[PDB]
Amino acid sequence: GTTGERPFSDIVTSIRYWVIHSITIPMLFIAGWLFVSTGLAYDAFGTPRPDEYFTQTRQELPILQERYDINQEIQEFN
Amino acid sequence: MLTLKIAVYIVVGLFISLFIFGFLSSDPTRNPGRKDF
Amino acid sequence: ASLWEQFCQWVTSTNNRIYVGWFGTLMIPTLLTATTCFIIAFIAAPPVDIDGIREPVAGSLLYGNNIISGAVVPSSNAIGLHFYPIWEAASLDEWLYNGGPYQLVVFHFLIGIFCYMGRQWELSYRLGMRPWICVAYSAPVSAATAVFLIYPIGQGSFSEGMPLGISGTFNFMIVFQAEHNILMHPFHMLGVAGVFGGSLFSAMHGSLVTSSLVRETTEVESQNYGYKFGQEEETYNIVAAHGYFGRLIFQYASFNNSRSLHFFLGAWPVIGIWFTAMGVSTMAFNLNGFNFNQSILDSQGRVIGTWADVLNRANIGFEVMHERNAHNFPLDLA
Amino acid sequence: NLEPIFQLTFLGLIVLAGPAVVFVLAFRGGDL
Amino acid sequence: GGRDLPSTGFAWWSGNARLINLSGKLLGAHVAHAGLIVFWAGAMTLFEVAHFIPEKPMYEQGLILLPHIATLGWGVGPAGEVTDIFPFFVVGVLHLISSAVLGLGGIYHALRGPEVLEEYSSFFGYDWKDKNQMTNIIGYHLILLGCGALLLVFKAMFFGGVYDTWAPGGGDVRVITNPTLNPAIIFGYLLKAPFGGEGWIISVNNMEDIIGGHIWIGLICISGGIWHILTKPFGWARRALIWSGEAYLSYSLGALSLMGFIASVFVWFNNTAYPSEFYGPTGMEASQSQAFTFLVRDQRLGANIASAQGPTGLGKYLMRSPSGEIIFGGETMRFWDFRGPWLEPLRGPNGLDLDKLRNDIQPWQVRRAAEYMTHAPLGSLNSVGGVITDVNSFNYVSPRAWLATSHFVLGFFFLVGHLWHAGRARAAAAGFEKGIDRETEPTLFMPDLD
Amino acid sequence: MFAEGRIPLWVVGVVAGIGAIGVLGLFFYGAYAGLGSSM
Amino acid sequence: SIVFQIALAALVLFSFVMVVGVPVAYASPQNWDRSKPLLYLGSGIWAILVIVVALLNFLV
Amino acid sequence: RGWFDVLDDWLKRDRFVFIGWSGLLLFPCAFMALGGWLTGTTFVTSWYTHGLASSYLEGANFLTVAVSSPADAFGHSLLFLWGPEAQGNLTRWFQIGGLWPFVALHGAFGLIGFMLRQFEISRLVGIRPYNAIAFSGPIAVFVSVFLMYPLGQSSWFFAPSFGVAGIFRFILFLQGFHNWTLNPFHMMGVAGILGGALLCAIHGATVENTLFEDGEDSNTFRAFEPTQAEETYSMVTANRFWSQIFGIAFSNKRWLHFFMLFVPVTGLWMSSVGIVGLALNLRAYDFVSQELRAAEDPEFETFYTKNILLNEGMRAWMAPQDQPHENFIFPEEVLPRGNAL
Amino acid sequence: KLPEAYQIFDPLVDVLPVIPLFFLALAFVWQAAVGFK
Ligand code: CLA
Ligand code: CLA
Ligand code: CLA
Ligand code: CLA
Ligand SMILES: CCCCCCCCCCCCCCCC(=O)OC[C@H](COP(=O)(O)OC[C@@H](O)CO)OC(=O)CCCCCCCCCCCCCCC
Ligand SMILES: CC1=C(/C=C/C(C)=C/C=C/C(C)=C/C=C/C=C(C)/C=C/C=C(C)/C=C/C2=C(C)CCCC2(C)C)C(C)(C)CCC1
Ligand SMILES: CC1=C(/C=C/C(C)=C/C=C/C(C)=C/C=C/C=C(C)/C=C/C=C(C)/C=C/C2=C(C)CCCC2(C)C)C(C)(C)CCC1
Ligand SMILES: CC1=C(/C=C/C(C)=C/C=C/C(C)=C/C=C/C=C(C)/C=C/C=C(C)/C=C/C2=C(C)CCCC2(C)C)C(C)(C)CCC1
Ligand SMILES: CC1=C(/C=C/C(C)=C\C=C/C(C)=C/C=C/C=C(C)/C=C/C=C(C)\C=C\C2=C(C)CCCC2(C)C)C(C)(C)CCC1
Ligand SMILES: CCCCCCCCCCCCO[C@@H]1O[C@H](CO)[C@@H](O[C@H]2O[C@H](CO)[C@@H](O)[C@H](O)[C@H]2O)[C@H](O)[C@H]1O
Ligand SMILES: CCCCCCCCCCCCO[C@@H]1O[C@H](CO)[C@@H](O[C@H]2O[C@H](CO)[C@@H](O)[C@H](O)[C@H]2O)[C@H](O)[C@H]1O
Repeated sequence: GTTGERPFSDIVTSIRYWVIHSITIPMLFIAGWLFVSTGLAYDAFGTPRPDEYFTQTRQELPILQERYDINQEIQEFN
Repeated sequence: MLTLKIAVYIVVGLFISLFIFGFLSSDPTRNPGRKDF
Repeated sequence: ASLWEQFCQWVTSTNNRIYVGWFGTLMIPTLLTATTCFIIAFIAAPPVDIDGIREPVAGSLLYGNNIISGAVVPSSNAIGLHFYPIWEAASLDEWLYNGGPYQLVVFHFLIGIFCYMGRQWELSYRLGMRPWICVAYSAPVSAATAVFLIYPIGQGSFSEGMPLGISGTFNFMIVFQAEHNILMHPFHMLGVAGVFGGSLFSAMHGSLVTSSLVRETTEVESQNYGYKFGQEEETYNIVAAHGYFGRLIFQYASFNNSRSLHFFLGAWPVIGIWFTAMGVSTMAFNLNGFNFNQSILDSQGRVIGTWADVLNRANIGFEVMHERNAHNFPLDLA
Repeated sequence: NLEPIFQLTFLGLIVLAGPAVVFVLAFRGGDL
Repeated sequence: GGRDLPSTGFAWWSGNARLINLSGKLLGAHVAHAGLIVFWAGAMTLFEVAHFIPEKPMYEQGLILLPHIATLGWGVGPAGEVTDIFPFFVVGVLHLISSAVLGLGGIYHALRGPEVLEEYSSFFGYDWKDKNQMTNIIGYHLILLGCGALLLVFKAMFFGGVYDTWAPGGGDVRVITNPTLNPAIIFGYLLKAPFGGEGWIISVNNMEDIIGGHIWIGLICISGGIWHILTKPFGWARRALIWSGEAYLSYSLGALSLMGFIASVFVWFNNTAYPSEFYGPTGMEASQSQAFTFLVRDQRLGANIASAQGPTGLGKYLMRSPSGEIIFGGETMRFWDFRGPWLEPLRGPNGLDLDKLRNDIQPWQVRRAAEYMTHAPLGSLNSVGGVITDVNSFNYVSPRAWLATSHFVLGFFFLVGHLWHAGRARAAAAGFEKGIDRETEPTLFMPDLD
Repeated sequence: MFAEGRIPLWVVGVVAGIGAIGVLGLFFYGAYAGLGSSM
Repeated sequence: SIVFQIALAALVLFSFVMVVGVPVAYASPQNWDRSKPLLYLGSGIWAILVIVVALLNFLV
Repeated sequence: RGWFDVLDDWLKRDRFVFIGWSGLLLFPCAFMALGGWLTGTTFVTSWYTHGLASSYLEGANFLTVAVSSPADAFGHSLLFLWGPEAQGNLTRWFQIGGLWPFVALHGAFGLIGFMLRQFEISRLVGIRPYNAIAFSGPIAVFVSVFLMYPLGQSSWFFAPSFGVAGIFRFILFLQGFHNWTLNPFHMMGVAGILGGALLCAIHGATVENTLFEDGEDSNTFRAFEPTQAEETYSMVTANRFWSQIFGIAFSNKRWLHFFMLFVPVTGLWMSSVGIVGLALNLRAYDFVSQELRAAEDPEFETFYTKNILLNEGMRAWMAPQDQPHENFIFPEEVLPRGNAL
Repeated sequence: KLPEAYQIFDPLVDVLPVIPLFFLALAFVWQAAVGFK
């Protein structure tokens, strides 16, 4: 029945497991929190913040139309 | 129209009376298990 | 001994080739009536003024329809929820014009399928079976009652019930989406989960049982001849099927008890279809699917579209063109 | 505002109240 | 008392089935659940009061219990304006405290009382096979149900009355002094067709009819209670029915399914016992209001609303019903059986009267029609008002929509419960609820079908 | 908690389920506040 | 004013003590001779608190 | 011991997660596809490809997020991260919708790896590979819908977006532009899927209600053991029941289960053939006899012609927003609409 | 709104309706503690 690995019900009912995870799982939570709250996700993925959907010189949808020079196209779209 | 209405009322009432009187006529005992109740 | 008891024994007989029963004494007349009127109306009914605006819709084969476009058209919006039998019409032609065949077919059909569910219980009781096949059949029954009865009641007209045809069903679905946003309703999503998962699990069950068949035939004949009707023994290796499926995903995701597996196979699409029947039955009262239209705004306040906004553009295009001549006021209140 | 603070504190007390009962009856040996 | 599956044969997900033959614990489960019902009533009323703007309509604020209290004539005046916040709070406080009492009692019987009541008293001890004791309990519950119906009658007749939406001068809390004791009217409400224009009992249109029916219901229930206490079940009833706890549960499930369906239709269609000042307009009311609103607007623009023909050839504002009554035009032709206190002033003997429409429309009827048309029971699951193509700025779903949808779903799932328990009761009384016996499999002794 | 070196698994389950309910409730709260709330 | 608020806070706190204590005392039978009188007393105390809250509701 | 056979030993161990030779294709590709979808629906916009917000970062919910299709300007460019569009820039690659071919390609190769895993585990366990043959249906659906439909169309833009409301958009788009309900290949798909759901429900209910009394508990689930030889339910009783209820019944267990396989797989294959037709705009859009009549006779109305009008209205009201690269300016007076709405 | 003297415990009133789901889920908590017997 057991393929060789420690059973999960044994693992998650241990003191040492929860000593390691009481730290790892919340601190991964705060790592995702600081990814969003420091604003790094916007710069990493190119997602507009709520005030860069439209700029003062572009009020329409910035639909890409270039096929190869899209970097300059996104730049002049801002 | 009145004749069709009377005929349909009679047919529907006869089938509904059949249904009711059949389920009143010891339908629990019409089973292959224990028919005492 | 008595004539009535002899009739009761014939009615409840398990030796009838088609079981009748007391539910069958209501099922057979209603279903035969609905079948005969549906066939006659689908072939040769004259056009029906479904919207109650003197704009009759040709539904039958003799009036220019094919099989796909043919329908028994729902009764007139002028009738509404009013009971419209033949004897309430001044003539048969008036009855046909106002959509009386739809009311006749739908009412006898709904009684017949409720009696089919009762008859399924009845025969399970006479055969010494467990009784809950009728519970599984109550999910298609609830869906049929939702689209033929409950949605007309909530909308206030039998003209809003699903038409008895293929293209009429498509018309019902498209108008449903434009008005209730059924795709965004989670009960319809649960229904899609029910039918997609039911087909998935049907394919899984069938493929695992066919995969683990015990060798009882040569390579020439069909493998189905490895099973004899009424054999005591199992025709397939469930332990082999479980070993395969608990290595395909992992060990504890696979059923080993066949009874739990078959209860799951019954319960999943039945619960999904129950939920989608209740979704249609609750959009009868205009509790509609999610409205996320203009949910995202920028910091100035301008609307940033999502896929729900494009879906709403499609819904508007479906709505402004539906029943094009029936609306006189700015809002489609029902 | 302090209204979500009080709301979540009342919610926290009531969500802990049940498992506290079950946990006390498990720990002290209740007829569970 | 078995509390595990080896000692009962019921798994944990069927674990309350272990309570079938344990009467005192079963009484405790009931009382504890009753306490849950009264707890929700009290706590939800306190929530609704705490989330109540009384100068705002109740149907605008997602309230379902305050309309019920206001329909009884508590804290309200003419046209449903809330004069006093306190009676709603009192009803909430009373349910919440009685629920504390009921929860203590349910937990006592479920966790410390006699597990079986038949070894303590012959009055509360019940065996499911004992037809006389179960009919006695029917009789007790019937007597108290008749007393509750008479309590509603006492409230409407001797304790300040109820809200009459049809009252002259507008709807108000009025005392019903002449309830209809006529059995013809009361029981011909039962013989009316459950279809358009007749509506069975959903079409009860006046507070006098409701109160007279509740006097009749109280008399019928008290007489039937004394009946089941004084009589044993007759031979036809004993030969037709299954006599077991699961059977009685399934009978009650079928009745509950019926009652949930009827309540959904009742809150959807009736505006007398569910007044539109509290529950909002019905779907029919809002559609007729839209037609009336645009009739009034186009008449103010000089349009001849009688002679105006629409694009289809029917009248744009006024048309004929299939029996010839003068009704509003457009899709609302389907809602021509709608009756409301804002519209009955403009109805003549033949339908909507032209003279009254020409020179008897009051500004309050215009205001009421605009409000009802813009509060039609149409809304997204996330509570976005209007048609589903509307954008997100109107936070509204009608209480009629919520109540009808909920109680239709509950009625369906309780029909499913009836089927599950009626079938299991028959299978268990017949002895094959656990499966087919291999030695005595019944199909194996039957002739072949062909 | 009632054992030697061990936590009851139902305590672990109730803690994990409370956390899952909490993050689901937070995600449903964010439907009515901040971005995507239509206000 | 604040005296009624103190009474209501005492009522909700004693309800918290009762909702902790009632199922524990009804599922601890070996402590029943300890649990039964206090529970009796507790019920009486709870009832008195309800009444005095009502009285202060018509005194405030 | 050769290194290949030693690696074959290690890959096909009996562990918690079986790897196999197929796992080297399945697990990195499925992980890439799933992580790409979760990454796109959490962080990546569709603002420059669609003019839409489609991530949780922008405030969309689980229904309204998608890895949306790339811009129509790219055509059927595979849109590699190192490709001539993105030019190695990960941020530009995210903005131009490169996560869509990333997810779609890795997903397609992961689906290949999964059917290879089905083949490998079926061979190792010693059973027939009918699970892989059944899984041919979903891969046919994925290949026809997410790959050959946009390949037949102008770009990857018109592929379905990997999202809930994006898929709902694709669904409504195919109704309004293709009349996909009217297509008989979709009708066979619908018949197959509803029949598979019917067969699942009916088969489970029949087995659970023809169970043999093989235990003393009301809980019938403990009256089964996997190593038993005899059937847990009565096929004879089930056959007699459905013969008297429905008229016909299954009398062969193996044929029953092959049919439960056959119905939804055949439905998926038939709907895939229809989607292949729709890729080239080869629709069952119209019944020309009824349009010729309706153009000549203004008294002729069917439900088909009403559906045609619905499709026209949807197309005109949706296309400026659904295809913003086209710059469809439809003034309000050209929009088809009925009276008063 | 609530009466003014009862405006101290408005958040508790806000959380009071949901306690039935807490009861329904506590049934599962108790069945987990006793072992789903
Ligand atoms: C309305 C809901 C409801 C009610 C009233 C009951 C009631 C009951 N169930 Mg039950 N049950 C339910 C839902 C409910 N159940 C659900 C949803 C499931 C599926 C998980 C089950 C599965 C189940 C099983 C498997 C069993 C029962 C059993 C029982 C009976 C005794 C319980 C016991 O002895 O152990 C006691 C449990 C505890 C002491 C844990 C503490 C729980 C307490 C009571 C919480 C409530 C206290 C409250 C917070 C205090 C308020 C009081 C006041 C101060 C305000 C009892 C009458 C047993 C039985 O059949 O009896 C022979 C049994 O075997 N049930
Ligand atoms: C449907 C509800 C119900 C039923 C049938 C019972 C039945 C029973 N209880 Mg129980 N109980 C309940 C609810 C119920 N109880 C509630 C809510 C509480 C909390 C207060 C209790 C707390 C309780 C305790 C502590 C005890 C019992 C006991 C008993 C048993 C004997 C009682 C007796 O005959 O003495 C005689 C009966 C009377 C003197 C009748 C007096 C009239 C009542 C009490 C007042 C009227 C009620 C109310 C004001 C009217 C309307 C109700 C309102 C909500 C609308 C009996 C089987 C005893 C036992 O366990 O048996 C050994 C026991 O000691 N019960
Ligand atoms: C909810 C309270 C309640 C309950 C649980 C019962 C329960 C019972 N009663 Mg009782 N009864 C009650 C209230 C109640 N009654 C009241 C309030 C009165 C005063 C009028 C009576 C007067 C009464 C009498 C005279 C008799 C009973 C009898 C019975 C027993 C069998 C009845 C039966 O077989 O049903 C089924 C009924 C039939 C199969 C007959 C056909 C009825 C048709 C099908 C009804 C059509 C309804 C239709 C579908 C719905 C439309 C609504 C409207 C048009 C009617 C049963 C234990 C019988 C008994 O055993 O005596 C002790 C008996 O003879 N009761
Ligand atoms: C008051 C009416 C009533 C009563 C007293 C019973 C009583 C009983 N039923 Mg029944 N049943 C009913 C109505 C009722 N049922 C309805 C309306 C349905 C249709 C859905 C059923 C379908 C049904 C089935 C399929 C079975 C029973 C069974 C049982 C027995 C044990 C069940 C148990 O332990 O609970 C256990 C409770 C749980 C395991 C948890 C249930 C929670 C559900 C699944 C979801 C809750 C949804 C709710 C609205 C809250 C939403 C939460 C969401 C926000 C997350 C028991 C005697 C069993 C039986 O036949 O034994 C004799 C059984 O197999 N019933
Ligand atoms: C308590 C939950 C009950 C809700 C009803 C749904 C379950 C029944 C549906 C089956 C329909 C098909 C009928 C034939 C199928 C058939 O005949 O079933 C047979 C099967 C065998 O049961 P047994 O006879 O061994 O035991 C049941 C009773 O006889 C006594 O326990 O019945 C069950 O398993 C009932 C268990 C339901 C209890 C848990 C199920 C919870 C599922 C729903 C959860 C919510 C879903 C939505 C969430 C998103
Ligand atoms: C048996 C059993 C069970 C059940 C249980 C139950 C069902 C219960 C209950 C219970 C109940 C039913 C309860 C209750 C309560 C209540 C209370 C405790 C109250 C109160 C009060 C107060 C304190 C109030 C206050 C106030 C006022 C005066 C007004 C203002 C506001 C406020 C709120 C502050 C279960 C399932 C778990 C399982 C196990 C066994
Ligand atoms: C309050 C009110 C009112 C009144 C009402 C009344 C007076 C009533 C009643 C009622 C009644 C008085 C009823 C009833 C019922 C009945 C039922 C619901 C039944 C049934 C059935 C059954 C259940 C049966 C079954 C069966 C069969 C079918 C056969 C065989 C045997 C058996 C048993 C199986 C009015 C509207 C005026 C006004 C408003 C309010
Ligand atoms: C894109 C890309 C990539 C990849 C990445 C990856 C592969 C990753 C990932 C990732 C992942 C893999 C993520 C994740 C996630 C997740 C989430 C977001 C979750 C969730 C959830 C939830 C919310 C749930 C809830 C619930 C339900 C509903 C059911 C039951 C209960 C509970 C509460 C549990 C690289 C760098 C290569 C390069 C560039 C491109
Ligand atoms: C009125 C009032 C009150 C009362 C309250 C009450 C009436 C009570 C209660 C209570 C309760 C009633 C609590 C509870 C709870 C709970 C919970 C927290 C639950 C849950 C959970 C979970 C998470 C679960 C999970 C699971 C599942 C479902 C699956 C398997 C198993 C397990 C366990 C893992 C007070 C005193 C505050 C104060 C005054 C006011
Ligand atoms: C066994 C079950 C029962 C079967 C036995 C009963 C048979 C049917 C009896 C009812 C017969 C028809 O009942 C009768 O229908 C006619 C329909 O013309 C109604 O008549 C009503 O409508 C007609 C037109 O539709 C009008 O011209 C008439 O002035 C009006 O009264 C009567 O009001 C009703 O008394
Ligand atoms: C959940 C997954 C997390 C996603 C990963 C997070 C990081 C995303 C990228 C942000 C990093 C910097 O963002 C962008 O990175 C690319 C590499 O792709 C850099 O690009 C640079 O190197 C690449 C590779 O040769 C070439 O295009 C070019 O030489 C130059 O532009 C950009 O100058 C920088 O603007």
